[PDB]
Amino acid sequence: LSTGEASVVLAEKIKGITQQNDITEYGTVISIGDGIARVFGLTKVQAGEMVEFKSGIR
Amino acid sequence: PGDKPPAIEDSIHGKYAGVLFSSASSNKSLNKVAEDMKYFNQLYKESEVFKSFLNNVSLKRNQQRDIISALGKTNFNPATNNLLETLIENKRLDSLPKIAEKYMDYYRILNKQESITIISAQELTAAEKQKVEQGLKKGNANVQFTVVYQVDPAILGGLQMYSGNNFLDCSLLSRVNKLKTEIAKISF
Amino acid sequence: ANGQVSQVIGAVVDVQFEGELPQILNALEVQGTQHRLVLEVAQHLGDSRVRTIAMDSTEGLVRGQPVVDTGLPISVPVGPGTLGRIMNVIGEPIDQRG
Repeated sequence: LSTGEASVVLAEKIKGITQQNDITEYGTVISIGDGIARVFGLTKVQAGEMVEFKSGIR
Repeated sequence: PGDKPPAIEDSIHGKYAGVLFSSASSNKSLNKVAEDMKYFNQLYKESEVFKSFLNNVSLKRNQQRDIISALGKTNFNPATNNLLETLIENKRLDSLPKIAEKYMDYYRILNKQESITIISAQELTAAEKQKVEQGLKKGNANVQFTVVYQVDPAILGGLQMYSGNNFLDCSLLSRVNKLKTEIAKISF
Repeated sequence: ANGQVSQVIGAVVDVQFEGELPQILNALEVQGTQHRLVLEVAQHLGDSRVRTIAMDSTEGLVRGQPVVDTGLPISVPVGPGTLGRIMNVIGEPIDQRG
C-alpha cells in the first residue's frame, strides 16, 4: 500500500465510469417517488433554488 | 482472546467492526487488519477524491468493485478484502470510514498501554513530579503507563487523576466542601 | 427480461432491474406465472429497485423471477370492438367471446 494511491484511484475513476460530470452544477437522481426526487451531488445549491431535470420539468 | 470483541453493539459501524474483530482475531491475526483499516483512515482524510468515492451512493456495485481493485489487491488482510466486498454488496460502502475508526477502538481497548492525566493547580516541580511517578507506580506496580500533565483547574492544591476511564479525586477542594457541609448539619 | 423479483410483500412486488429502469407508471409483465400478471410501476425506491402494484393475484411468485418491461403504462384495447364486450383492467376479455 501507499499514500499516493489517490492518483491511481482518480485515474480509474475518470475512465472506469462514464459519469461524474460537473458535480457543483449537476446531480444524479438516486430515487424518485411520492413527488420527491433524491438528487445526488447537487452541491452549491441554494435553499429554494430552481432546478431542471432531463425531460425539462423544473 | 476468545474471539470476543471488547463490546457488542447493534450500530451499523459497530456491527461490522465487531464481526471483523472476531473473525480477524479468530484464525491468527489482529494487527494485520488493524494496519489495513488504519490505512483507510489516513487515506480517507488525506485524499479528497477517496472521501467522495465512499460517500457516493448513486454508484453501481460493479463500478465500486473496479475502483476498489485499482486501489490495491495486496498488502490488505483477507478479512479486510472480504469486508469491502460485503459492503459493496450491501451498499454499506458509505459507512466504510466509521467501520474503520470503530474497529481501531476495539484494537485500542486490547492495547495494554494507557495514559494517565494528573490535574493540579500549582505548578508541578521537577522533584515533585518524580514523587508522583513512585506513587502511581507503587499503586499499580504491574502495568506500564504513560503520564500526561494539564494544569488549568479551579481547585487549589488539589490532585485529580484520569486514567483512561477511571477517576480518583484527591483534591483539597473536595475536602473543604465536605467539612463545611458536615459542620452545618451538626444539628446541635 | 432485464428485471428480477427482489422481494414479494403480498400484492406489492419489487423488481430488481439492471441498467436502465422502467419509467414511472409503466406496465411490467412477470414471466412464468400461471396467468398474465401485470405490474404497474408506482415509484423507484432506488438502488436499481422499483416498487409496483400487481393487477392480479401475486400467489405463486418466486424471488429472482424474470420480469419484462413493456416500456409503456398499461395499454388496454380501445375502439368499437370493445362495445358490447366485457373488458378487464388489463384489457383481457372475460366474457368468453374471443
